[PDB]
Amino acid sequence: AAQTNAPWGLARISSTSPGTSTYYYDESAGQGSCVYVIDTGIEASHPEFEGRAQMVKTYYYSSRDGNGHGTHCAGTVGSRTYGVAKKTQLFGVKVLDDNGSGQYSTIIAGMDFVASDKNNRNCPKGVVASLSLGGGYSSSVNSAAARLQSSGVMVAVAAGNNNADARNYSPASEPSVCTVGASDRYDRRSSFSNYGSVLDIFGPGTDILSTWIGGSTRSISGTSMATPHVAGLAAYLMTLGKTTAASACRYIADTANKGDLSNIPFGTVNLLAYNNYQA
Ligand SMILES: [Ca+2]
Repeated sequence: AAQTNAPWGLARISSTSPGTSTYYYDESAGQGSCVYVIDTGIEASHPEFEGRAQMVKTYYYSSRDGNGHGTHCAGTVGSRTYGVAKKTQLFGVKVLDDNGSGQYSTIIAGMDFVASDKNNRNCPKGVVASLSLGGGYSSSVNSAAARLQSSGVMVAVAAGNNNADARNYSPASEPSVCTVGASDRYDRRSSFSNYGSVLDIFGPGTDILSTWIGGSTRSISGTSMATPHVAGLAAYLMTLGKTTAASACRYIADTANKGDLSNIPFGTVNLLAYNNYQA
């Protein structure tokens, strides 16, 4: 399948070269997979989700996304227009308040929630969790992300936006999960992206168009925006039978575009997520 005039980031993950605007993908489109978006919530009534999104948990007085961030991330995973895996099921877990903040104890609770909750959902092709959030190093936060991965969920996490070594941020620094940095439309590392030996992969993160609250759309930037590209890609590849939750991060790195990014510090991987789709 081909979607013309796609957002650049979707075009980039199905291309060997920058500078194109069509997204090419298998029509299966992540059907039968599930992606948890652990964030500020998801505006499930947004037409772009077509009834495929629902809120399953909140730790606040409401399950609604009063911020936008979670809706944007969810859109990049699985909206009709802006999403990687256009037929995936999206589940929202609201661990961040409407200011975008959350205590680590709540975040941990949300990750353990997903490890259990997947047993209540029909996801025959596999389960992914997308975590566009982080803060200073915490062994307890890393441990929770490791447990979620161990339970059979592909965990994708944002590297962080401090232009620093991700070793000092959590859950970015947990080795067993898939830590995602950000690139721009000219194949440069995004100027804010964290880096370091703990990164596994890069995805599009600068000027990413996706869904927003109030039934709207907007373009924003961050490792938060790269992460759902990789989460969506994992769901898409799992549906195709190419990989599993345990091995999807390694499979994505193995099949990535290699050596095409600039401003990659020495010791950081030069790997850009790629779907390897040949029509
Ligand atoms: Ca890793």
